[PDB]
Amino acid sequence: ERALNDQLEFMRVLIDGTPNPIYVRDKEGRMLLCNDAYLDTFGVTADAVLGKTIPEANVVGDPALAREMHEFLLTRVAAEREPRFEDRDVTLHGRTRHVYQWTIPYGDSLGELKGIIGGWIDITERAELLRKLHDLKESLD
Repeated sequence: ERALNDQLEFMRVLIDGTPNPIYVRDKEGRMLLCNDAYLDTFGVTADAVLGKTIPEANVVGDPALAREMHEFLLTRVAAEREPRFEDRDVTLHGRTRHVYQWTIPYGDSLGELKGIIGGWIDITERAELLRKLHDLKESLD
């Protein structure tokens, strides 16, 4: 019984208590996990994401949520077995952010790939902090 609560406490931290967006997507593209940093970037809840996909091709009607998420995620490569890293600008809610994107594939042993762990870091958010602090101390000089 104690083993379950420790996992629950671990999930509480992983989902409600990690600052950078992180997600887990299976082989077929279904989203298994995403923390609040992921969800709050788009202002949605887990019920709108878990078990659902971010298709590579454009969906009829140009649905906004899938469109916005596609920009932050990385394309689905032909079963890649090595980490990936990219950085780009993404525009959302009238604000353009420089983001550092990453994905790590995983398997159930036996060499069998089952999904990818991924996420991104908002670089602009860090630069804004440094810029605001530098402008502050400078204004005091």
